[PDB]
Formats: sequence, C-alpha cells, structure tokens
Amino acid sequence: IGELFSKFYGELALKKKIPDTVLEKVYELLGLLGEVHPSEMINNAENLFRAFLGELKTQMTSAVREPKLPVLAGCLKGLSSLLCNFTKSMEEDPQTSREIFNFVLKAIRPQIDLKRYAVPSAGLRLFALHASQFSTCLLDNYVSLFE
Amino acid sequence: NKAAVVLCMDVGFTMSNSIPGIESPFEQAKKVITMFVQRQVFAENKDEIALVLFGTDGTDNPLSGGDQYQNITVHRHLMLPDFDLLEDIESKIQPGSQQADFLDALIVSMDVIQHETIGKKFEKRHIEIFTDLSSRFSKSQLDIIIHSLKKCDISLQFFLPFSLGKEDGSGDRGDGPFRLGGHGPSFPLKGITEQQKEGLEIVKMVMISLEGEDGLDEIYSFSESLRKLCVFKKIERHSIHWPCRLTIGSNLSIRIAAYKSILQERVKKTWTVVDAKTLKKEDIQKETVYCLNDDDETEVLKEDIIQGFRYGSDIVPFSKVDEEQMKYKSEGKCFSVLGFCKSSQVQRRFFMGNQVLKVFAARDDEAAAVALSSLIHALDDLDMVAIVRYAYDKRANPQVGVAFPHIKHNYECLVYVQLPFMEDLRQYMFSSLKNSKKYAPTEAQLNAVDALIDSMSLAKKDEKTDTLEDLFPTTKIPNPRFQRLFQCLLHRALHPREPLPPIQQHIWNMLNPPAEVTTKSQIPLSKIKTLFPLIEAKKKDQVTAQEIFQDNH
Amino acid sequence: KYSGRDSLIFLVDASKAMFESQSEDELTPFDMSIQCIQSVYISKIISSDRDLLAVVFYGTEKDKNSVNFKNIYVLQELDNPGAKRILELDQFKGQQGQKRFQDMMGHGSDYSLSEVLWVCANLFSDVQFKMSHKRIMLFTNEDNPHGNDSAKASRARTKAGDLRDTGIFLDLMHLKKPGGFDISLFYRDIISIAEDEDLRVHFEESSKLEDLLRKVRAKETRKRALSRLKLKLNKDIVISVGIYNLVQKALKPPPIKLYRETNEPVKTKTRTFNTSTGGLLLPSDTKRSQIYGSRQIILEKEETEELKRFDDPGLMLMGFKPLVLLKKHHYLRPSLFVYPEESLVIGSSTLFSALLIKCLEKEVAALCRYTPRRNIPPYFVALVPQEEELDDQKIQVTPPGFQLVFLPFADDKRKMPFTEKIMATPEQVGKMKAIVEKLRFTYRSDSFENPVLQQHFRNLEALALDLMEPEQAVDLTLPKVEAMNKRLGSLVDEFKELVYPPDYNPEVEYSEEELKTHISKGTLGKFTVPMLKEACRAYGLKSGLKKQELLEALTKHFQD
Amino acid sequence: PNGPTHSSTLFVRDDGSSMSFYVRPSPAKRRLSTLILHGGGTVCRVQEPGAVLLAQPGEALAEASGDFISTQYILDCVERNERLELEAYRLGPGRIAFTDADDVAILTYVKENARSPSSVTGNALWKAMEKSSLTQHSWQSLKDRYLKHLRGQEHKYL
DNA sequence: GGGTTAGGGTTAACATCAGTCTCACATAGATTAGCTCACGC
DNA sequence: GCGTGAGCTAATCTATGTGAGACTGATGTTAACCCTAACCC
Repeated sequence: IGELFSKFYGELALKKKIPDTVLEKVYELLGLLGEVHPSEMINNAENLFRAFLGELKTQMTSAVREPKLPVLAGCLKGLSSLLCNFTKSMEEDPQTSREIFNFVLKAIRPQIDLKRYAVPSAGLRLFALHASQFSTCLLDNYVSLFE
Repeated sequence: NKAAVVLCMDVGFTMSNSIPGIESPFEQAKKVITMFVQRQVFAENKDEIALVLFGTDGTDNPLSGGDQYQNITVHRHLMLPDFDLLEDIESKIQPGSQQADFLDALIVSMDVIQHETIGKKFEKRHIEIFTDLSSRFSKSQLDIIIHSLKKCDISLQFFLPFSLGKEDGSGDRGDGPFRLGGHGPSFPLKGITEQQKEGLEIVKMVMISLEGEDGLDEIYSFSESLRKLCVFKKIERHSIHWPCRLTIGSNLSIRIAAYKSILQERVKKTWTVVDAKTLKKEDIQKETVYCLNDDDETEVLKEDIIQGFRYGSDIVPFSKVDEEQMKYKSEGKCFSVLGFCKSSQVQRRFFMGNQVLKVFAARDDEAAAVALSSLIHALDDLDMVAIVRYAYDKRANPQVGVAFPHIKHNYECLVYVQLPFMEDLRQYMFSSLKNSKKYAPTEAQLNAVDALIDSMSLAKKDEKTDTLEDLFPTTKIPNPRFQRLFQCLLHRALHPREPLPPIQQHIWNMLNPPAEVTTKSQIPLSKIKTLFPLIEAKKKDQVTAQEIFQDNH
Repeated sequence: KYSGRDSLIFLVDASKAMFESQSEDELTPFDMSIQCIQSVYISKIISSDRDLLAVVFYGTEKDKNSVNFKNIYVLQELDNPGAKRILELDQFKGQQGQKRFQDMMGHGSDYSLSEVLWVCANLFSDVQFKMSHKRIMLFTNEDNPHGNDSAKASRARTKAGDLRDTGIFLDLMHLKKPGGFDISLFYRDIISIAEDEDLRVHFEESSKLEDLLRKVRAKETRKRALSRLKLKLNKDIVISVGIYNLVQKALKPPPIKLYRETNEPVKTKTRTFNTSTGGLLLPSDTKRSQIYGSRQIILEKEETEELKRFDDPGLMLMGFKPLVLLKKHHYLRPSLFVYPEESLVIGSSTLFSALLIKCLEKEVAALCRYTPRRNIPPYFVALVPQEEELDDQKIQVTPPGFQLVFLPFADDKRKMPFTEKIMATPEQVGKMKAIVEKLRFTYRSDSFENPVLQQHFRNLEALALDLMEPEQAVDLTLPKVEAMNKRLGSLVDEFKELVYPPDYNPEVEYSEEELKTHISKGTLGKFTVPMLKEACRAYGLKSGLKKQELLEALTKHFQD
Repeated sequence: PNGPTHSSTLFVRDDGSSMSFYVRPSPAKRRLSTLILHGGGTVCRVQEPGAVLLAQPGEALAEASGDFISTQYILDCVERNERLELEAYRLGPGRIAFTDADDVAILTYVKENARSPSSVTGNALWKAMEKSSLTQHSWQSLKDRYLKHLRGQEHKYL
C-alpha cells in the first residue's frame, strides 16, 4: 500500500528532470510490484498501463530528441513482470495487445548495431516470459520474427 | 491604428498560362497571399482585409454599374481576417477561364473602400494588386483615378510576375535560374509581350503621379515579396514615442524623443497546456508546492516563506520589504551626457542590450530640433562621440551607452546602444594565430583560399561608379521562423490528421546564396579540399532522433 | 586549469614597532593591514566564492600550527571566505582591537622568518583540490627583519627559494612608518613575483597597498567554451570551432526561498495536479494548445519543437561581404567570438588561420547561417575578422579570431515616423564644437560599475556583518553636474541665446437594484475599473482586464 | 554625557528573556541599537523566527503586510521607562464614452447646421446637443476633442 | 448678461516593457558498468 | 557447448552557465471632463 504512492509522487508528474537512470528502475519497481498479491492491485487504476505507455511512443517515437536507452531499458521490465497478473490477452481485449506487440517487436529490432545490449535483451525476455497473450499477432509475420 | 488593405487577386486563362520549370503566376500569387494573410491572422493584428477577384466567369460586383464591369467577383468585403479566408484562398481551385480589364479591378477596389469605410476610423487604407498585365485595356479611365489624388490615406502597390528590378539585370541564363524565393537571378527580363510593355508603362506613370520618383521602387515581383517584408509596408505601426530631455551640465537641456529601433522580436502568442480528453484548459491545474526537507511534510504555506540570498558558504535572510526599502533609487527617466570621447575608443564588439534607440529630436516644435541638429553636426563633421547615462523609468536600472551621429539625406539623429559595465566585462587568454609555427599556412594554401574568397564574394563593384552594389543581403529577408510556424499552424487547423508538412521550397531558396556564387565556387572549393589536409572523421557522436528504433515496412 | 581555484595566504607582522606608531590621525599599520585583509576578503567572497583564503599571524606570543613552532599562529585555515571569517577579524580594529589582540595573541617574541614560510607551505600542501595559483602577501612595516644574525637570513632566503621552486609566489605589500628607512633590503631576492619597479631607496609613503583598489565588489570570473560547432565551408569540408562570449550581461544571483521558522532552504515541487477528479497526469495526456478567435489549434508537445527545426547545429558559410556593408546601426545581440579548436577535427587551426589572414587582408567578413542548438531557427551572422592587438607589456587585449555579428532580420527592424529635416548653421556648430572640446573624455571599458549591483552587494554586506547601515556606493555613472558646469563656463548661455528663443523655457457600495436601474440607464460610466473588477469578483462572474469585457458580460448576464 | 537614562531591565521579559528586535540597517537603527542595548533587550543582526519586526511609520509595504511594530514604540517606551502593549503601535489597517459611432455622429448635423464660428474654440452651441441631440456622455468633451478631431472625413484630406 | 479664445489641471484606461522565474541544453572533470578478448572447463 | 579476469572506451553525472518561453506588475502616456487668464458686451 505504501509504495503505490511516494514513488508515483511525480515520476509521471513534476517538471524537474528526473535523472536518466531513475526513469528505468523506478518503472521496473512499479511494474514488478504488480506480481505481489494482485488482490488490492486490481482496484488501483489503469494508470500504470498509460504510464508504461505514453513515455513509450515518446521514448520510442521521438523525432526531435535523442532516445535515452536506460529509460525503456528498464521500462520493459515493467510491462514484463506486470503482465504476470491481470491476464491481459487478445481474446478479451484486442486493443492494447497490438501496440504492446508492436513496441516489443521494435525493441527487439534494432535496425543498427550498437554496444550496451540492454533494450533488446529485455525485449526477448518479455517475449519469452508470456507469448500466449499474443494469440493472433504471433502468426501473421512469423517469417520475419523467426529470422 | 487600424489599416484596411484590399488584395486585388487576378484570375485568368493567361494568368495560368505558364512554361515548364516555372511555377504558374497564379500559384505564385497564391503563395504571396497565403503568406500575407496568414501573418496578419496568426499575429492577430486588428485590421480589415478585403479580397476581390477579377477575371472569373461569375460577376458579383456590388456596384457593377448598369452594364459592363464584367468578370470581377468581390469574394469578401471589409472584415476582420478569418481562418475561412486563407482556407478558401487555398480552396480557390480554378483560375478563371476569362480575361477582365486591369483598371476595372482598381476602380472596383476603390469603390469597395469608399462604400465600406465611410465612417470608420482607418489609419491608412491600402490596395494591393497581383496582376499579369496581359489583357485588353480601356483608355478612358485615369481621369478619375488620378483626379482622386489620394484625398484619403489609400495607396498603391503593384505586384507583377516579372523581375521588376529595373536596372542592369540582363541575366537570361539557363542553369535553372528561376527559383521561387530566389535571390539575384530572377525571371528573364525583357522578352515581354506587346501588351505587358504598355501595362508596365502606365503602371509606372500611375505610381509616378501618385507618390513620385520614390514610388518607382514600390513595385515588386512575386518571387521578391516572398523574401521581403514589402506587402506589410505602409501597414506597420510606428514605434511608440519616448519623451525625455538630453542635458549637458545643468542649464543646457534639449527636448528629445527616442523612438525604438532594431530589436529582437519574438512570437506574441503562447502555448497553453491542455488535457487530452476534452480540450479544456480549466481541467488542467498546476501549482508550486513548497515542501520541507526532512521526511517531507503536510504542507508549507506561502505566508511562511521569506527570501534568502547566498553570500559565501552560508545564507543571509533578506526579505521582500527590505529589498524594496534599501536598494538603488534613481531619479526617473534621464538622458544625461557624461562627456565626449573619440569615435575610436568604442568598438562594435563592446555593445550590449537587446535593442537600439534613435534619439530623433523634440516634437514638431522646431526649437530643440535646431539645437540637436547642431549637436549631431558638430559631432559628425568633427569626430568624437557622446556617452550617455540612460534610464527608462524610476524602476529600470540606469545604463551607460554611446550616441553616434547618424546623418542621412532624409533625416538626422543620433543612435543609442548600451555599453558594458566593469563586472559586465570578461577577459580571456587565447594563443596567437600568427606567431604559431605548427599552423602557419603555406603559399599554395594562401593562394587557394584567396581565390576562394574572391570567387564567393557577395558584392560586385558594378558600373565602376564606386558603388558596392550588393548581392544577397541578409537584413531584408523576413525571419523564416514565423512564416514556417504560421504554415504549420494553418495546416494543422485545416488538416487535423496529417503530420507536420515539410519546409516550403521558397523558404529554402530564401536563405541560400545566389546560384552564381555556388557555381563559381566549385573549383576553388575542390582545390581547397584537395590541398588542405583537413580530413578527420574523429569518432564523436552522431545526430539520431527517430531513425534508430523505427521499422522499414 | 578550468577546475583549479586560486589560493591565498596572508602573513601579518605583529612586532612591537608593528603595533606602536606615530601619534596622529593616521591609522596604526596593524589596523591598516587588518582593514586591507578584510577588504580583500570582502572582495573575494562576492567575486569567485570558491578560492581559498587563510591568515597566519607571525610574531605572536601564542602558537597554533600543524607542526609546533614558536610565535606562529594560524588564525584560519584554507577554506572559502565566509561572513563569520570576516567577523572573526574585525575585532582587532582600533585601539580596543589592538588591546584585544595583545591580550589574546601578544607581540614581540622574536621569530625565525623561516618556520612561518614552512607553515604556509604546509597549508598549501594540505589541500585536496587543484592549485591554480599560490601567493603569500607579507604585510610588514619593516624591511630589514634581520642583520644581527646572518644564519637566520640565509635560512629564510633558502626557504623562499624552495617555495619559489615549488611554485609559490610571495609579494610583500610593504607598510610605511615614521623614520626614514623602508629600504630595498633583505627582501629583494625573496619577492617571487619580482615586480618591476624603480626600486627607489628613499620611499616615504605607503607601498603598493592602495593598488588593491579596495573593495572592487563586482566580479564573476570564468572561462568556458559555451559551444563546440562545425563551420561548414561546403557540404563535405567542415572545420571545428568554439564560440566564446567576450562580454555578457551580469545579473545578481537568484534569491532562495526559506522557511521562516527555521531559516533553512525549502525545496520546491512543481507538478500538474488533478483535473478536479483526482490523480496525476502524464506528459502524454496534456497536449499544447493555442486559440485564435473561435478556432482552437491543438498540437502535441514534440510537434511544438518540431516546427522550429531548420538546420543541424553548425555554421554554414554562404559567402564573403565587404566590411563597409556592415552598418553600425544594425545590432541585436552582444557579439560572440570564434576560435579554432582541434578536438573534433584535426587541422582546423591551419585553415582557420589562412582564412583569417586572407579575409582581413581583403577587408571582408564571412557570412554564415548560425544554429547553436538542435532545434533553433537559423540566424544569419557576419564573421568579422578581428586581428590580434597587443600592448607593449606583451598583454593581449583583443585576441585573434573571428567575431560574430548578428545581422537582424527585416522583422526586427522598426520604422520611424516621418520627420522634417532642419539643419543648423555655422557660428553655432562652432560653439557646440567648443563646448565638446571643453568636455573631453578618454572613455575606457573599466570606467563604470552597475549601480544596482553595487548597491545590492553593499546591502548584502551590511546585512551579513551588521554594519548598522549600508555603505552608500558612490554612483560613478552620475554626471558631475557642478564640476562640469564650472569647467564649462558662461558659453552655455551664449549657446542658449544664440538659438533658443527668449520665450523658450527648456524645462460593497452596490446591490441588485442599482445595477438593474443602471443597465436601463445604460451609463456604467464613472463606474471605475477597480469597482467593476470587485463587483465581478465578489459576485463570481468571469472577469478580465479590458473594460469592454466586463461592460459586455455584466450587461448581457445581469438582465439576460 | 547622557541619553541612556532608562531602566537597564526594561525590554527583558518578566521571565528573564530578552526581547528580540530586527531592524534593517539604517540611520534609525543606529540610535535604536543603543536604545535597546541600554534597555536590556537584544537586536537581531538578521531576521529571526523569535524576533520583533520593527518598521518606521509611513512605510507602505510594511503597513500593508501588517506584521510590523512601529519604531515609535521604542522611542516612547524610553521616555516612559515602562513597557506597554505591543499592538498599541502595530501597523496594518470612469470617463468612458467615445466609441466610433459618436465620432461620425459629431460631424453629422454640425458640418451642416453650424453657422457661428464662435461655436468652435468657444463654449455653447452644445446646448443643441446632449439635450435635444443626444450623445450619451458628458457635454464638455465634444469641446475637448473637436481639438483632437479638427479634421476631415474620418481620416483627413490632403 | 452671457460668452469667446487660448492654455491646462484632474484622474481613468490601459498598453509597454524591463525585470524575474522556470526549464532545457551546453561543456568539463570524475567515475564506473558493459564489451571485447586470453585463458581453463 | 562456458565460466573468469584485464583493459578500454562508451556512458554517464553533477556543477555551472546561458538562453528561450511565460508571466507579472509598476509606470507613464493618452485621453474624458471640467475650470480658468482676460474682454467685453
């Protein structure tokens, strides 16, 4: 109960620039808090989904700012270790699963070699942990994914 | 303080008659009108624009006489500009498939001004015409247009598809010379039909009989107005009066009026944060919340907060009331003269401020004007310049500066620019670039770079009349940032789905040197590249924003 | 270099003749030295509040030092100057201060002059930071400390030479006392600055101590690159330069909020609070917006910074212009400075030097498009070649390089109203010339100080050392009206008679019923904006600032 | 040779605690420091939580704040030599109608129905206006801007 | 007995703009996780 | 297939400084409204 706030205390709010490494592990903490007794977590909000997104498609789809790797490299192990509960899938809500799959596919597709292999490893880890939630979008472009 | 400018758009078959490699004159006029109207809309200037068309098949003339007057449609009357205005100039798809009299458009605009601005206060009315001069004329008018010798504040401004710079500008080159917003090269002069010649002749005679010899420079080309602030000329409001008194000693005082001059100008409007659920600002709410340092707190109120100034390693608690009580107190606006120093001990490098002032004279009473003119002439025929202690108001800090004499064939005044204070100055230590031995360039490099700078000179001593005729000058191009922002905002207001449009081509041609300079520098640039051993891909970063995590297809 | 901080150690004598002096209004040399050290402290805390200062009295009866040495006292160790450090020193001013020092420190107790120099080196060697400079001023009223014992003099000379070899430059600010002797003596081979001087034997005044220009209370020293850009002569050939600023506006340090009860800084927390429904908002559900009339334009945050991006950060050369085409009137921003740097591109300095030489040979200035950061619109710049100028003392006053000159756009030029040209005549332009020649002035950059900043700094000093009243700054930018009037003479009146005509002097209460009746009366006249505002506020209606807003809203709502 | 002629235990409170007063440096504080020092109280070098915020009378900002004690309290406490209540000297307590319509309504009916040159640059002949010819504002402003409006049809002729 | 001809003396409306605040981005030392490779399994 | 240690270069990371965007309030300017030297019917 005491950690749902005091760390949501403007990690999404506030205007002062939170330091780069404190935009990955704080989101990791928020995501991984959801696998501990989801009974109370079921009525918190949907705000965690928007928080894990939003910055994604901003950290991922920014045409003006250089992407910060150790932000999504740590936000990925948010949504991953948070999807272990609330049993999100495609049959019951084919809305967020599509963008989640697209974003993780972008994460595992670097399009350019680079050092500090942090985001792609998290991408494959999330994909491996639970791919059953992507029931119908895992077999439409199977050739490229397998390659 | 409210103008009334009427744009006399031309639509016609000959207007759309074009040649490959050149934008249609109708499209050029559309670009110019879009620029002008969008600037006057997104800046929210308070003035009334009228748009009238001539040459279209329909004839919606409010007067129309009893007959004739055909093919001149008044699209809108004197109104505050609206988004629908530029929307429908972008929606005025079809140039008319007809031809109408050129002067008929002028009298139509004149009667529109007369019948829409009878009793309203208008600082200066305006009529701007973007014609082709390729239509049959009527040699029965100009007996009432000229007779109306501007017994009102209406004026003329003609925009033609030509290259209206009427001097030695032959050109006629074939390197794709014409570019909208281009500079130096332009439309090939001459090669003009046997109707546009007399059209330009009578236009020149009209302008001469209206403004005088100085009115010859008042007619511009379509590509010229995209790189000049000539459309808004004679609409812009003057800088506000600033009265003061220049004093020398104690009893010598001259009434003065410093008008504002060159100053950096920003965008007036502001971006307001709005929630993405109902597009309302009231739902959003932000507030500073002062919080203590130890284990946070419930709240710390406004009334329990006092100022504090760092002084050394500790903090001395000042206060708002103490600051107001014990601080520097001047004696209101002042323009006292400390003294006079040679106009060589002040240099263009040691200037400050974001503004320049032009201390003109007193008001219309020609008593202090004589004294000020005597002072500036004594400063100019002789040498040396006047230092000044200048303060805007009681609250504003006092600043020192220089007042150079500035004499022109039209007016006479000084100009004020701030000087630096003692703490305002910074001295640095740099290694000499001439005594160095490692970086001393050899004779071949010197000759190569000499040929380079001689090739890319931006000024020609044309006619050998000791006149440095200027190539592409950067002090007349409007700030492209405002036009780009206006285009982006207009596109977003009209197409709320498409992303940000790419920068317009004429904006790019506006900010680039003339093609001749680029071509004449190719060989010297190649020689510099192959001669100077300046080749380093030293691994230091790269600009990546979106093309690092995106996909292909 | 950049991170090094200058360090200073004072060395105040406390001999018997150091205290006793002539019996007149002149300050005793001890009080003079203490006042000068206090002034140096005050100057160095407002300006560059990171240097290290320490004071080491020598000749005292007590002793305090890292290594036990007789008659040497280290009142303060090397640290940033502070208000408490100043207040710990002013207690020695005056005769009562002299007695306090005597009862707390002592005097006499003949010293060695070597262990003091060793002690100073000890604190110099005990710092865990960088040492840009090391200096030791030696406030003394005597010039021949020894002579009855040559061994002590030799040891002192050896230690001084060792200090100089280590990199410690001491310079004594000699104090003058009654008598006839302050001769150049066993201190000449010790001054490691070895300042050039006539070295006149019979000095009869205070030495280079007024040279402090005491309390120059405004400065902020720093040197930094401020940018590191690429100068693209073309698309493929680029050189790397740095963009320094030579002159920059000085502002007082920003104030700090404080908690009144404890006088400790309070951290601020700005965050966009809920929509009156609870919760916090994302940077992803708050889009920027603008309104023009009835049209609302909604635009995302990143797209707002996307519409003001033209070029990559760098200087795109576009040609050369003659210097005579750069008018003096046009000016927007303080002129920046360009120097060739060789960290991103090797070989930039040679091309830069060749360009500078052949650009100031042909009196032309490079024209470039300037983009300092990632998303700033381009701004044209004329690079004026600034040739190096040096004094006879081998001191650089205008370092060589290129100087930016921001050419204004046509948007930034304002238009003046039409004025009538009225010219003067001879016989009064000559009078003006005579007045101007009678008001000569050798203008210098180091002439004036910001009066507001000076007053603020003096107020802070008074509020930190309880001086019981702030020091009144002599406003250097105030014209000397009486002196210049007396110097001018009566020719000003000859001027005034010559042109100026003889007659030219140059110099709540409201309620429902009254508004219901007034809307039919239709005036809302002498009704002031301050009372319209209070009516609309206390009643709760939307209010603005322009009169027509309220005059329309109240009229439309109150009846309809 | 005199002046500190009051009790050496005045400003100290009944419990033996000296009262704290804060005054910004000023000529007034020069005498007030000695006056308080002889009075047993203490004067704070800077603002402090437990101090008394003194202020000279007439200061608009201090009075508007309403958290200041007049310095006259000190002076009248010296002569009386007796402490007294602090809050005894505690500080702290439309010419509009010239639209565009009347600007043409002026010229109408006057540019035709006016035969006396004394009507302008001289009073009267607004007796016809504002009672028979309504203008819905004051009557002595038509003859203040006919001066600003001694012009031709809207914006001039030339 | 009313006015005329100028010069102007109160205060309200309000547009300006210097001054102040906040947020983003630059450089310069200071400091460490990842990223390889050479060995042992 | 895989651990494990060394050196390195990439990535910070805060202190300090500078400028752009938003804002706020004192101020002086223009202007509505009326009064006043002086004459002279």
